[PDB]
Amino acid sequence: TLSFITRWRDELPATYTTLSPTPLNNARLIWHNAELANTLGIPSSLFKNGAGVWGGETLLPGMSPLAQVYSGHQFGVWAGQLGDGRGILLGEQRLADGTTMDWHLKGAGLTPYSRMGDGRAVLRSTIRESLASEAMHYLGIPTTRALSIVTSDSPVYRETVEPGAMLMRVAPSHLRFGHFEHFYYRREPEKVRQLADFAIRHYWSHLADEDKYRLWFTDVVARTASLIAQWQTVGFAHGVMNTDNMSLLGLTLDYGPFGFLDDYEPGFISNHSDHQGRYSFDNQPAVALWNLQRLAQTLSPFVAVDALNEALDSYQQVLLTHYGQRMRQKLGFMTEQKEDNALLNELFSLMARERSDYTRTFRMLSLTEQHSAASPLRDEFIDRAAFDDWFARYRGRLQQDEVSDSERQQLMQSVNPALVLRNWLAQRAIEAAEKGDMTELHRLHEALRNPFSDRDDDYVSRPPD
Ligand SMILES: [Mg+2]
Repeated sequence: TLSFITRWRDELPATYTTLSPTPLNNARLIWHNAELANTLGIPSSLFKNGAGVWGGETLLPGMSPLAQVYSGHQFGVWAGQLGDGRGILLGEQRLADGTTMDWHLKGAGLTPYSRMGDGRAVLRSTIRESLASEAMHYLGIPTTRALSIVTSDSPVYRETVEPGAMLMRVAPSHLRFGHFEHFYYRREPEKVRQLADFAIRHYWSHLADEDKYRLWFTDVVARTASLIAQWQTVGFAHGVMNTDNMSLLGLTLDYGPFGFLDDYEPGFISNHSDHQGRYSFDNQPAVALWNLQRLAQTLSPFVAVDALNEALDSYQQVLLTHYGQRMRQKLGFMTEQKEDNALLNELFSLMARERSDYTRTFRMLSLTEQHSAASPLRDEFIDRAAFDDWFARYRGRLQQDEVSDSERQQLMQSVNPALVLRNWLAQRAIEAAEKGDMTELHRLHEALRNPFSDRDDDYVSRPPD
């Protein structure tokens, strides 16, 4: 029932190494994405009889596993050759609708690109990635998806000793900006052009059959700008916005030291190793443009310097358009005024002063009735005078929309999540998981499928501090 093709292997030779996964000791499934497997046509047969393909212990017919090579700038510095060091592309699944999905197995063992590591993933990494990628998907933000998590008795040495794990990642492509950078700086511009032709052929098929490259790169800019805009509106900090972590398709790619904002803190740094705050939450719009600028440099051998700078200059416009329009929904501004950003900056500066909870503030603000000063937010601000002064002037704008309380409260409640993957919720699932209890991991996953539905439990509370 499952059909795999070898498109990367046969159409981009010398961009990978063929190899097989190396299993772990007594690997067992601890979670799988039943909804996603149904989307992909995977029989529940495959999730029973042992770890199977999800443990790197079997290959399905058509799979030809390989580890891709790439490079990239890490923290603004050319890090040289990187590549698939902790994962293996098992193959590319062809779906009945004609589309293709990568099956990338994190922690499948050593590769030529494993660098100083061991090629292994640990249980906490796999669970945090599965929780965050799924949370992002149900928030509507493009992302890789998690299909399965396998744990084992193989110990891996990091800060502690951790159980080796493996996660099956699904995405339409794992093309990164660093794929292009890798062959540019090796002075192989024809392999840069082959990557572009490959990417347009299979993922921008409507173009490329006369200015195909300008149109394509312009859309890559738009899709990255649109992605960063969505990160900002929900309060997601990636943590490692290196050029090898930037998806060419515009997906949230690689989940490591990420963090959804608990306290509103514009300069929040989620990566403990990000000493200079390069990937701080407020720096993400600027860092993405810099990453797009690295990518355009690799395309210069075959796309005019004129068109590249034009597509690069559209980044600010596409970002602010997407950001402004979504922030307007989060604020309930059913119409548009030149004004609306000043109210938002007011609210943002008060929140940063009080360290208010980002998600809860916007969720409570969605209970707003334009003609009443009453609000559950009055108890959440120490400076109640400041909030009351912002609220009636803010409600002053709402009354200019000429729209029902019922109509505005419905729109806001469909864009302001009641629920985000907070760090402590993941840690609680992790701790239970490490002791053999997966009921918390399954429960949190279930909640993150309905993030716009209000709850009575601690999944919507502020962290315990
Ligand atoms: Mg990475």
